Amino acid sequence: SNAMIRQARPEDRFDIAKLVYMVWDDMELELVKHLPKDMVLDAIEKSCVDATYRTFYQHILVYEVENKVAGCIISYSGENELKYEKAWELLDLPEEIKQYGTPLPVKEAKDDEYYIETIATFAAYRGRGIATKLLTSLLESNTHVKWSLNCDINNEAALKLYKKVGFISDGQIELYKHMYHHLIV
Repeated sequence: SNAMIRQARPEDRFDIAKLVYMVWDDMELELVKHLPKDMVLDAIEKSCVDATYRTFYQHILVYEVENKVAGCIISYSGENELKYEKAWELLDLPEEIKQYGTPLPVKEAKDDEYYIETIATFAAYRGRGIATKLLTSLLESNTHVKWSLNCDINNEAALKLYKKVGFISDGQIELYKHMYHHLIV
């Protein structure tokens, strides 16, 4: 089969959930630290199709390799960020996860930005330029907007990648006890 960059579909949600889960685990989100993976995955999966959460499939482009989701990129308007986040409450979730509130309450972006929240690749597909390709193709989809993202200050390889496609520094932001470079293009 051909490799391809395309809009996510509902059936991609199970692979997307693993990717998002890995990112949230890195971030040490309390709910990930203290809740069963089974339950958190089910929740993220539902977040992709059942309501317009941050991770709605309509906000996601995937890189499909050999009929499998190799990676994904997640983006949406900064002005609707907190509205997307609140939609977590419309999911069909066990009470044990609902007690944690929504997973990402902090406003990561700014109202005049199209925020790229997540760029993620499965370990087995790393070293193939998948993140670069997803990013480049997403930026080309709308050259009438200001795109933004938040880069872990300890991740220089990402920062170089971002500066190479034309992002510039626009301050630093603290999110869940880690510091990030806020970048715009």
